[PDB]
Amino acid sequence: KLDSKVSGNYNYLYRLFRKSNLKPFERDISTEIYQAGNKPCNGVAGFNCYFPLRSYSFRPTYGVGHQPYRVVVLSFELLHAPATVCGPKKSTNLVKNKCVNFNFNGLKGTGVLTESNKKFLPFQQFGRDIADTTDAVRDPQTLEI
Amino acid sequence: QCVNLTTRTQLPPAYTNSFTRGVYYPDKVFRSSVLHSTQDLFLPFFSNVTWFHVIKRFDNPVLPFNDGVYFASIEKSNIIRGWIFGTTLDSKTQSLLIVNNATNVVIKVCEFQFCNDPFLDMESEFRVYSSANNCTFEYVSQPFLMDLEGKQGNFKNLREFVFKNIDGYFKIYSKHTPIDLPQGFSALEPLVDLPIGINITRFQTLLALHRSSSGWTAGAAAYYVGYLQPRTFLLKYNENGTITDAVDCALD
Amino acid sequence: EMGHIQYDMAYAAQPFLLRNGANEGFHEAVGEIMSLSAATPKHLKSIGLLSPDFQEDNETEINFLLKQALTIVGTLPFTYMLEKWRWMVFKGEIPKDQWMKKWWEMKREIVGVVEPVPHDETYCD
Amino acid sequence: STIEEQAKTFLDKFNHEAEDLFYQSSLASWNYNTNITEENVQNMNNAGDKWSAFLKEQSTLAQMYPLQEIQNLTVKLQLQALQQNGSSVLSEDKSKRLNTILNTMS
Repeated sequence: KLDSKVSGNYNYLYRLFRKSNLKPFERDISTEIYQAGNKPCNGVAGFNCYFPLRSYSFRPTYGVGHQPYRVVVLSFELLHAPATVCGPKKSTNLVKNKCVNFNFNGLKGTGVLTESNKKFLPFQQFGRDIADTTDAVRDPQTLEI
Repeated sequence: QCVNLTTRTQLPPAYTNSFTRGVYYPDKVFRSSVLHSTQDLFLPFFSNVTWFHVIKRFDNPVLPFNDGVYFASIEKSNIIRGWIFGTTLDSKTQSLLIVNNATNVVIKVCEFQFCNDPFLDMESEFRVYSSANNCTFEYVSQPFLMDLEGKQGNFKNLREFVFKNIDGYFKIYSKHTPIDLPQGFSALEPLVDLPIGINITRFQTLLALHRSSSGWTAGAAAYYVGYLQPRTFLLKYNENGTITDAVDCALD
Repeated sequence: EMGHIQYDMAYAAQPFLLRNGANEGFHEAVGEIMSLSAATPKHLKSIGLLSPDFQEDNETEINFLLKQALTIVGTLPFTYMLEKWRWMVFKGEIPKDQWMKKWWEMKREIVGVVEPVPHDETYCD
Repeated sequence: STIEEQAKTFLDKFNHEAEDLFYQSSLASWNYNTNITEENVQNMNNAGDKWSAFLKEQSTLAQMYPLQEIQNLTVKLQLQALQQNGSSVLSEDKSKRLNTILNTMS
């Protein structure tokens, strides 16, 4: 619907020729005219020296192999920085007055969730104990402890 | 662009001290009513901090960066805005530009070609550089509003920023409190973490002036530049979770 | 007609002047071989156009093999006759009075057809 | 560097350029036997000489390619096909006599 155009769409080009095999994750932009042989060319399009970028022709009536397909891929890698964008996988119902098992982002354990009158920070994660126990947690969706 | 302000006059670098402040939260994990022993990059108390006073008198020296610094700003007419960072401060290396155009705080890592004395000149046109190429990091912060109108008088607010580098990470600590040298204790909460990872050996302080090169003047403002050391402290927490006091071990 | 289209799908990855048959005549010759298998009585029992009980004796297949030899087998010396007229007039073999003299003499040779009306040199067959 | 590397760059230019112009005139030619109109019969004059102009402008460049040093089979057939010029080997008045006699035969 939003891609093809009646009586042509001239906006996109593809590069058909390259002198060697490209490395992965490499972008080349070139106005340089491709030289196919021993005869030199100064950047005008001459005999056996040809312009590398070739046009697309867009029409809805082609069928399945000649339609355009917009492709975006995701690249994942590891670096010195910690992991940034993580995942929602739906959540269960919150229950009270039962000894449960903890599954959080940074917190594992067990306990019974009761109300807390303590003053909290919006930034924080879990509160501690002198008894060396985690006695509180900040809920990220609605701000309470 | 390249031609700086020739009407400036510099003060000699006299030294002052700091007493009870400079304490930040070392960890993201909240703890309550304990006494915690941590090891991070801190400031030893009762040290020497260089006095700066900006009033045609301007203080903008060239200072190196080694381990860590503080910036404690006290403002009236909002002179000191942001800071520029980098190694050789040119287009040969990457540079951290933190500046506010009074829409949002602009944090960009690109290669800018700096002049000798860059300045910020309401605000009409902001150009500190001749050219820009090879940008890396872009960030959009929370917007703020302020007034550029010059006032001379008593100082009603404090402005805090912490520039530190641990393993390439840059964390910004900020606490906004109202009241030459105010006192009391402050607890600086973390806000913006920067995963940049570039080598910065030198900084410079940007100055904003109000009312081609003759008619720009400024109000009364002051800032502090400290040095840091990996010193072991203690912590104190109440039931609310705010730090009242911190104890340096190697002093007394 | 579906024998043309199912051949036309497979060579679509080839460049454009090599998009053809194997020769120039393979494009219209590709469909009649699978059209002959669709005209068989054994295939029509499975797809159900005929009766499920059908008796085929030795005189049933005489009508099928004669009708398929009318437009295919029986036109082969008739295809050969005017093509040997086509190559030999362009080599400078015959003059103007020998143009239609070679015509009915070859027609009673290859296919064995004598024309009932004699023709002049003002007529072209 | 060779003639074989020069021959592949001209014909891959010729491949996608002939996919656009063959489909454009045959879309109205599929509407020619579908609809007999006054509007599409002047499109046979409009898009019918677009095939005629394209084949002789690619035969303006490509007749100076030799067939002797070509190693690969594919390229040779494709090039013989490109080279045979058809009815354009005559003079001016002999070719226009050949153009008006085929309209009288049909």
